[PDB]
Amino acid sequence: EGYQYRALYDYKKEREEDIDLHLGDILTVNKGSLVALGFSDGQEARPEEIGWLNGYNETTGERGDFPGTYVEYIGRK
Repeated sequence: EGYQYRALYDYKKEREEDIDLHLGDILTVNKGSLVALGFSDGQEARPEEIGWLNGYNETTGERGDFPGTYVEYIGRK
């Protein structure tokens, strides 16, 4: 069970490793990604506290990095 987020705003990628977010897009992030960043204390539910995340854009079908301040925690699956 990875964590799911939803875009609040459009983000245009910068680095080669980023991805584009469009308003409404749904993304999943693997739990291991957050663990290996030292994120116990439940930051997963407050992504703006994380800075950058890495996951899969369920909507566009791409993978890469994206700002935590652009998304909204919607649960898990």
